[PDB]
Amino acid sequence: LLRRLKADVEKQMPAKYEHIVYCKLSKRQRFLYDDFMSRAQTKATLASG
Amino acid sequence: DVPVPSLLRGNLRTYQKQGLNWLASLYNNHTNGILADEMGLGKTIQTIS
Ligand SMILES: Nc1ncnc2c1ncn2[C@@H]1O[C@H](COP(=O)(O)OP(=O)(O)O)[C@@H](O)[C@H]1O
Ligand code: BEF
Repeated sequence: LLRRLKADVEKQMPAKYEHIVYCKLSKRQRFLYDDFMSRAQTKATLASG
Repeated sequence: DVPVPSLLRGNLRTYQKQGLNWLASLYNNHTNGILADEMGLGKTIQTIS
């Protein structure tokens, strides 16, 4: 094995931020989402298959 | 690590020269290993060198 990381070349590399952007679901996407949940429940969700 | 630096036109940094240092023990000892450096640190510079 031979492994190095960016901490040895640190203090010259810029910062790294991980943002999380939340976006609410659309109306037709909620109706189609609940429609696929109900129609999936007609097939018993295929969870244990 | 005692490298002959001819035909190496570009410039490499110190940790990549240490990559050639740890790469010098592979072909001279007839050993094969996996070089897994952090992405963005120039493994191709070590291979070309
Ligand atoms: N001595 C150096 N000076 C400036 N840039 C360098 C140097 N060594 C490597 N790089 C940059 O680092 C990058 C290394 O990419 P590459 O070796 O192809 O994949 P990775 O390093 O992600 O495995 C190159 O695009 C190059 O521009
Ligand atoms: F590891 Be480098 F991004 F090819």
